Amino acid sequence: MEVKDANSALLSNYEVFQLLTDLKEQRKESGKNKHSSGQQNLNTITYETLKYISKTPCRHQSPEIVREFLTALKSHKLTKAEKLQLLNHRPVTAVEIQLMVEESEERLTEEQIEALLHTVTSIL
Amino acid sequence: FGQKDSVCGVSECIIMGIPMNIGTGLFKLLHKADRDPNPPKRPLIFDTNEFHIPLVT
Amino acid sequence: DFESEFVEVLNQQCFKFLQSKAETARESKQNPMIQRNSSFASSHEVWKYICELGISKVELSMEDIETILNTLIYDGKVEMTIIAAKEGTVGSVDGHMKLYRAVNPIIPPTGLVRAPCGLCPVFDDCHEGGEISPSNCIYMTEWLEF
Amino acid sequence: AAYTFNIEAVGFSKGEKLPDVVLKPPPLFPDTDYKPVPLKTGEGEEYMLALKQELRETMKRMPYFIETPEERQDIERYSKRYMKVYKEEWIPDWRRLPREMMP
Amino acid sequence: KEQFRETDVAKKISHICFGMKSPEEMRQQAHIQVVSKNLYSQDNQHAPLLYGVLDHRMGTSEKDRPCETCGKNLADCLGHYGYIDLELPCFHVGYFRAVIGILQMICKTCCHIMLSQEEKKQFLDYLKRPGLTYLQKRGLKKKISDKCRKKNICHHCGAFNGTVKKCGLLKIIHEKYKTNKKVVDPIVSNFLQSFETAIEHNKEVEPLLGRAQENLNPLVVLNLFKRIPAEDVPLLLMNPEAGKPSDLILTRLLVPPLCIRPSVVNEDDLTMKLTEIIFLNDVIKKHRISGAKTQMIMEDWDFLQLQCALYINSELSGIPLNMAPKKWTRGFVQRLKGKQGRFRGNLSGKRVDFSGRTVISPDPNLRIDEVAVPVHVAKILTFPEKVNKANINFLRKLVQNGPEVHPGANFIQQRHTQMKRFLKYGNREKMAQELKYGDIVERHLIDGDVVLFNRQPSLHKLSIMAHLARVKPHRTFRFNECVCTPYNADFDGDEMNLHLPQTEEAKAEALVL
Amino acid sequence: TQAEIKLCSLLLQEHFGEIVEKIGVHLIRTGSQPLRVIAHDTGTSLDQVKKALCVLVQHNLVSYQVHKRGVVEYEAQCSRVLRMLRYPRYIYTTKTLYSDTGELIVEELLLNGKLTMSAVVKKVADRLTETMEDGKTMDYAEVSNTFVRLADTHFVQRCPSVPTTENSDPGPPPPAPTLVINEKDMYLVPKLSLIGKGKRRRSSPIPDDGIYWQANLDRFHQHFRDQAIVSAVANRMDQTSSEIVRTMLRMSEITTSSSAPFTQPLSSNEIFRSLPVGYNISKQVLDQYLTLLADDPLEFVGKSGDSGGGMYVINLHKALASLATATLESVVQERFGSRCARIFRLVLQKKHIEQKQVEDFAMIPAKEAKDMLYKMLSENFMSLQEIPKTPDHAPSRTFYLYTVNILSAARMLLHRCYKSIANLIERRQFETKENKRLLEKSQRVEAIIASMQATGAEEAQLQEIEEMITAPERQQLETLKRNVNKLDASEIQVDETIFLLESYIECTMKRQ
Amino acid sequence: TEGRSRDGGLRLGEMERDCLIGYGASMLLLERLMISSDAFEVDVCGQCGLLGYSGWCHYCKSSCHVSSLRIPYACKLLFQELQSMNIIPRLKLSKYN
Amino acid sequence: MFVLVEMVDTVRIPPWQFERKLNDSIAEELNKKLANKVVYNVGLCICLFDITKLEDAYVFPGDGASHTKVHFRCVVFHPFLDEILIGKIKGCSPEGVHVSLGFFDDILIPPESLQQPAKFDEAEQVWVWEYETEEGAHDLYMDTGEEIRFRVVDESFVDTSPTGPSSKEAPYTLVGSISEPGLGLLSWW
Ligand code: SF4
Ligand SMILES: [Mg+2]
Ligand SMILES: [Zn+2]
Ligand SMILES: [Zn+2]
Ligand SMILES: [Zn+2]
Repeated sequence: MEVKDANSALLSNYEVFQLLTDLKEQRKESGKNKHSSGQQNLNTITYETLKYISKTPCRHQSPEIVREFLTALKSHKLTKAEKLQLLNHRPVTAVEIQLMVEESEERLTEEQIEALLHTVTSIL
Repeated sequence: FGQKDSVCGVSECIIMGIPMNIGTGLFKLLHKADRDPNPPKRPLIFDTNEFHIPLVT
Repeated sequence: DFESEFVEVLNQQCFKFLQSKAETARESKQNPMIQRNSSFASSHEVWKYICELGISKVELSMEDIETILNTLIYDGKVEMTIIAAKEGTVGSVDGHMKLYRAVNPIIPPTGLVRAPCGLCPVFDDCHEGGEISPSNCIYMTEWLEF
Repeated sequence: AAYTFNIEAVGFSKGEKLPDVVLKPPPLFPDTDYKPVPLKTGEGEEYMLALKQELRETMKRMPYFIETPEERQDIERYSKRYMKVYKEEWIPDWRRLPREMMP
Repeated sequence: KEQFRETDVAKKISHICFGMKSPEEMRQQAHIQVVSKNLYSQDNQHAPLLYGVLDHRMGTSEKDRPCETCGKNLADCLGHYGYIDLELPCFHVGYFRAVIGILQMICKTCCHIMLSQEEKKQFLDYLKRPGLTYLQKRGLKKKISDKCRKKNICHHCGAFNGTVKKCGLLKIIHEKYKTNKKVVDPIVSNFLQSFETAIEHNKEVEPLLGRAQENLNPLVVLNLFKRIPAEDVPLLLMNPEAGKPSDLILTRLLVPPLCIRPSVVNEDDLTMKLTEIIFLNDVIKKHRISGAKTQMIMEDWDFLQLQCALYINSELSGIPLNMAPKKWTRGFVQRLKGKQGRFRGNLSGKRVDFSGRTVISPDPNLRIDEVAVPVHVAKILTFPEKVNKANINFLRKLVQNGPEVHPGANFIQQRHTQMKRFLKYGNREKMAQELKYGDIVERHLIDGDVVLFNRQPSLHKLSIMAHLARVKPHRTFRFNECVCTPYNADFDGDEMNLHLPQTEEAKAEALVL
Repeated sequence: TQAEIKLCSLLLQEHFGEIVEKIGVHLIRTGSQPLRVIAHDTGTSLDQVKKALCVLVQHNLVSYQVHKRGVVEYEAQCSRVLRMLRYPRYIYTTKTLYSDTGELIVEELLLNGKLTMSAVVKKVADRLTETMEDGKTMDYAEVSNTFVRLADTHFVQRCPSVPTTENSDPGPPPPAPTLVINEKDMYLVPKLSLIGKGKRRRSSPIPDDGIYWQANLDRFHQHFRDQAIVSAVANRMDQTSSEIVRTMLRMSEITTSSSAPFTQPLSSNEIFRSLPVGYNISKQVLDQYLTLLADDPLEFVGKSGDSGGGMYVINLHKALASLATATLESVVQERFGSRCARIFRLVLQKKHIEQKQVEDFAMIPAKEAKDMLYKMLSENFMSLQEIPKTPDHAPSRTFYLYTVNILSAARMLLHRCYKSIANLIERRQFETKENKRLLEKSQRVEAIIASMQATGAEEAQLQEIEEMITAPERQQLETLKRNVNKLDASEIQVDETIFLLESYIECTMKRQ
Repeated sequence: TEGRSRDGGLRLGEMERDCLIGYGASMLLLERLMISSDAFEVDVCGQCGLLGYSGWCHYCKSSCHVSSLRIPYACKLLFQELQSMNIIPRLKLSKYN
Repeated sequence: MFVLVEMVDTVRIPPWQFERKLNDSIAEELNKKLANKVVYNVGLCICLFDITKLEDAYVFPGDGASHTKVHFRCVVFHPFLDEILIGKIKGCSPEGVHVSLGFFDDILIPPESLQQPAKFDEAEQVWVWEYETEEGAHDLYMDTGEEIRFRVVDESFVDTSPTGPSSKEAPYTLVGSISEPGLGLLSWW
């Protein structure tokens, strides 16, 4: 094994939700054989990862929700990794966008922060 | 001197336990599996280039 | 050896006497050539001084202090100048005289011994990634603490 | 047990007081009796200590310091542009340098 | 939670870059520091000590006690190294002829190489061309040693460099202060009158002060070789990526693992020599405190060097008479060289199993591609036939016939289990019902298995061919007499070897080619 | 010189960067190489090789020649890379002998490598503006007056100059301009009438072109050797004798080589006249001083003359031998104790000795004498001799003579000093790397306190940084700062041992 | 082992190896002189060239370069006898394809 | 907190699986080998994403199984520095607050990064925090593990291997901070 790229692309948790949902759709038609402990590992990590994601606010989302979310969020001078966290966590108040955005009190005016809260709550 | 000796020759291939290049080792075999090279890729939804014009000037 | 527990007081006491005489000659400061001639101490006068101190019961012979003063020189603390014996109180050496003066060492202690690398006993086993590495030494961790 | 070499050729004519059998290897850092001489301080020796720190903070900002480029960085940050400092580039005297130095 | 470790990478080995280790990579290689001298503990438990030789953190050499940080066995453990810290450095008896050459090529004072800048510019450019082989480097080392041995003054420090030559077993002398009948040079005149206090308190110094020169010991040539500049190392014809000149003097010493020196041979000769090296290290470490003379220190140091030299090579020539061994021991060279060493004994041609050897006798009733194997050989020689869909019903019968009726089997191996259940015990009808796809059954040699067949002085390539075996009752290999001309067999009590290949690729290559 | 290569790697990586230290280390390690094989044997791109070679040849770190068929073979100087470590001592000695202007001149020279006179006086006049206030600007003329005083005293010299190509082979240009050093115009300053004022950094055609200046490091080494011998005499005899020795070296400054076995002789009649006027001394007491320093068995001075009354020389190689011997005995005294240093000086003075003779002379018992002898043999301070009876060279039938050779032990001590400074630099970089997160967080909070500090700095934000969680680890920041300060100070102070050893190993060599 | 009384087994000499070379039977010669004499898996680190164990090179302290490699036991014995003599074989493994 | 990692690998396809299309078998065999394991420098592989290039299927000598070199991409739990997560609490310790993140277990919060008005326990396991007006010194980090919100500020790789002669610490340790305003439990803000 060899890694050509440790960091190739960042993922929303909706892509991983859809991936594990499509993996569940074709699994468990032929059970484990007790020939190796690889199927045990795959079943446990797929199950528990999907169970963790299923209590996040990345359920009930769609591709076009993320499309229009990045579309409305494009005009706000934010980074990639901040838009990722804003898509994942669904912030509802202003105390946590102060966390998720670096130098919030210096780049973003309070009215811009309120418009950002409205932009987040309006789409998701 | 640190003179590096190849194991391309026949006798040291017999010593080191690797199959030699003469005889039935001159070529390589391939399995003709029902395969599909370059299959279609799963689409990235979040990280494309059109939604992520960079921040710095 | 004569005794190792006994020479440790004579090697200090002769140095105290020589440093006292150099101190008096330096505070004289009248004529520096005369000051330098008064800086030389007699080989016989120091024997007469130490035997008058009288710390040992066994009598300190002059030929024994003739080698006790060698340990004063070989610690790098006094010199020795041999002149002819034109004038002398006793004349213990036939036609010649031995003189001793208290000196200071030439330089301060060098910069190598200020770093703990200069005093390492496993110096030839220290490398960048091994067990004994400068990134995890004990001698520096003691040395960088206080 | 007996040895290939004769012990008598080494020594031990009495045959006793052999060197003891060590159980545990000695520690990595033996305790030394002596310590380093403490350092020299003064109004002249302290100025070199500050000037040497000024040399690092100056020569890292001079154009002669060829920067290594950033590689495979994970995310871009707004705290990243505080780090990045643009710097004017010096020009070599091409008359003193040979011809193959030209780009 | 669990780290991703997998190694089935299937790279093949390509080429073997020889070299040498510094003393401070031996510490990075080895696991324990061997300091103790007794092999086993004192009591009846017969267990080895914790930091000596025969410690089982250096692998194992017996079936009983596993390698002592895992629970896996003799048949899988590579063995592991330990290092001995020598108290005083010693010459390596293999590299000593190269230590002499490096000392003859460099200045013994400033540690540069004694050449003009122009000759260095010549030879460094000659070292740049591609296709530089080992014959060419062997010639070039002599051509540079010639131009180094024709100089007597250094072109860099100006000091004098006399001849360096071997003055016996593991000693190097350097004639710095040679004299002549001419006007005496200052540099030898000061050294001749520098002996004042030695002349004062001894008499025999005064005749012998003409024969006094510079003695190079490992304490000094290890100091010199650390100061050779790395520019001047390729002119010593060493690749600085595969070795350094400081590495030819050993001051730390690896010990081989237990699988290289078997404890029941009692102990191997290398274990005894390593025990004696540890003992001489303790002797010198005690005599550096107890105030022995320089005669005893230098004698013990010589012993330390003679023990390392006999450890590597036990056939030295100039051994002094009060220090020779009593018995003959295998050093590493004597277990490499010879008729029964590693190369000629084990690498070139090695013994194989699944073979037989019987007297031949003629039988024309066979076809020309058949050999008649006796029953008492075909019950022993087995072929591992993997169970698949085509032959499950055949191998059930060959398991039920057991190990004594002829068309039968001797073993059975489960799928992902490497243990072979020997097929005499157990109700064999239960083992015949428990065959899954992928089990390996070592059936007997049956009619139609390809077997190789060989008459022993093998002149041309038809001294070994492959026949299709058939089993027959009597006790001789019986082939058709039309095949006597390739083997040059003659049926007068001649024996011919049998070889049964154990792999389907080996069967097919034997049968076709 | 593996220790030298490691130390040069650390110094180039600190003061120039990574993709230049690769080129510097390769040029030190293999030697004379043309340009394409610096590229191929390292593996980097060619443009980086070009930029690295130009930034090395700017600071006079690599040289270059012309060979057969028109190739340019570069070559690095290991000694010039090693002298990058002594830069704060150079900047301190030019601040000692001169003003702050002469400090900043040598600073701009050692930082830029090669500058013209106009550029360096412009930069000095610019950088002195922060040191002043209240409308007063620094002008070029008083900077130039110090620059010519440096050039007269030969601390600063001119770089080797280009040849006039209209006089030297007019036609096609060679691949390399073949610089030649002219002995004539080293210290001939170019005259300047252009004067001006330094900008205060508000953020809102050259007459001496090609004439570049470099710091002459050999003159600094000569001055350092002078201070070493002066402090040696000042610690041995007296202050007045030391001032006489300082005056003799000052008169020996401009008139002799930096590498000469004996300097120019001096008549005492001009030794008397050259003394600064603060001393109340006569001719006869000066004669006494000179003839009593000639009485010294350390022999810093020699007679070497009779005409003109008092004729006196000062010794160079014997003085450096005395200083190197003092360093070599100081390290033994501090490493093993006084009772072993006694044995070392004993085996030094009596040139050859045996064990019974040491035990008799030294007043040191058995099992403590031989212990220290063998500890000094295991550290390459003290050689054996082994005068042989038979040619068998057996240990049972010979005599072992202890011997201290000063040259090999001084080379060994230099090799230990290089690796010592390399280890200190390793420890400093390791501490900075393991604490760089707290370091950058401190950089952030000092950037917060730094911004709007002059205008509108409320006292509440001073508490908000103290309320911030950097305050538990300000203990760790103080520990890191005092550790880095102590390691940098020791890295400075080992150079005093390095120079005193390197001068002796330099002066015992002939180069024939 | 050696003879009949030890139940020893026969010998592929230096001449039958030549005869098997002459047919071009590569895998038969491999099987005879490795698999049915002494088979052994080593793990060779690809960066330092030294041998390791269980997918772990003790020298470099890493697991990101080692490779599984079938080898005769006589060859491993040769390599460890040479490393004890301070003649280091550094096995530079290339690749297939 | 999930990334794609482009990796190459050799996948040994055993010969009883030749009746099935190769792309499904490569995906099955790579999921049997990379799932729930920590790759040393990229993180924790969840499952395969896709196969992007599938080279030729060699057959090596001595084995009938077809090996092939596969270019693929895989989703990996590797949260970048300064990133906000939410997860349950497993338990408290003298070393800190052991935070579970569903599938992943070793997220440790040091005491130096807890909230500053209280940093110490009364020789009790559960870590506390003190506010003056309400819930003075009796607020607590319950072992039932209500969801907290933290911020990862450090990650560490150890190469967990059997050190010593042969033939349990976590290879992916992740250290976060909680001391910023707004973090902690979700019940507090
Ligand atoms: S790095 Fe550590 S062990 Fe090595 S010399 Fe320095 S203090 Fe001693
Ligand atoms: Mg016959
Ligand atoms: Zn082991
Ligand atoms: Zn020379
Ligand atoms: Zn390795």
